[PDB]
Amino acid sequence: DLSXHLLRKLIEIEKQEKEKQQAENNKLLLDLI
Repeated sequence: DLSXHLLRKLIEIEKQEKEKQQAENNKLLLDLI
């Protein structure tokens, strides 16, 4: 509305591509963390 668009194109793709791999490849970091 007045901020999202300032970072709407950035995400999407990044998300589309990412996410899937993420989560299942994050719990590993949560370990050490």
